[PDB]
Amino acid sequence: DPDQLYSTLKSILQQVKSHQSAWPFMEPVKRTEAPGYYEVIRFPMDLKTMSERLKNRYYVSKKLFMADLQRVFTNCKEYNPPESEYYKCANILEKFFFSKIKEAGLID
Ligand SMILES: CC(=O)Nc1ccc2c(C)cc(=O)n(C)c2c1
Repeated sequence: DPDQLYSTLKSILQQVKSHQSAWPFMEPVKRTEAPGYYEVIRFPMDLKTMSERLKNRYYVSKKLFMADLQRVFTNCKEYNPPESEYYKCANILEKFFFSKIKEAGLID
């Protein structure tokens, strides 16, 4: 039951991470890549941090997992213009994310 949730979330997270549009979101944004990012974005989130959180048994609920992954997308859209490649990646990966949640039957 806890380990079923873990398995499902691990599968979903791995699939999201393998996706071609995930490349902007794999690790914390580097100051070198985005100087002043960390003055703007108060709650940074990325897929590596999520992987660690998962391994650390933080995601005891679907809600917690969804909030972290959604934050990845909302940070991107707050920071970047709509026609930037980063914003485009976010919406493509978000579509994929939601298909994977639905496919899994993942529910509260
Ligand atoms: C690996 C990589 O190029 N990551 C980057 C670099 C720059 C940005 C910038 C500039 C914005 C942003 O939202 N993300 C997610 C980035 C990710």
